Amino acid sequence: VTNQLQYLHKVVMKALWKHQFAWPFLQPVDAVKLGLPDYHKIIKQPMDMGTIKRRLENNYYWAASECMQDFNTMFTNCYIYNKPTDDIVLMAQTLEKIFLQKVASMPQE
Repeated sequence: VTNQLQYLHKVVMKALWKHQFAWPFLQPVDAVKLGLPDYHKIIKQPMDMGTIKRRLENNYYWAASECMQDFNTMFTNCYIYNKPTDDIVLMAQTLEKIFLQKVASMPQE
């Protein structure tokens, strides 16, 4: 635990988890369900908010920047994999703006 990881858990994750556009990101991408047989060929480090949440709950992270990189990977995966016109891209962008706004007020340490 750091004060920063606390803030990521209580402020950042809280605000994104309950957001109306969060639902595609709450669990790992299931490439079979979604009919995306090339997903895991393109995206080599899958990430999702449930995994990040579990990691915060279980004190997996050593530093805030580690959890921040996982959020980033999650969004980046979406931008890389999806078509520019896919609605999921706009959902991701919306959530990432919240993430950045909240991170701008995270404490030092």
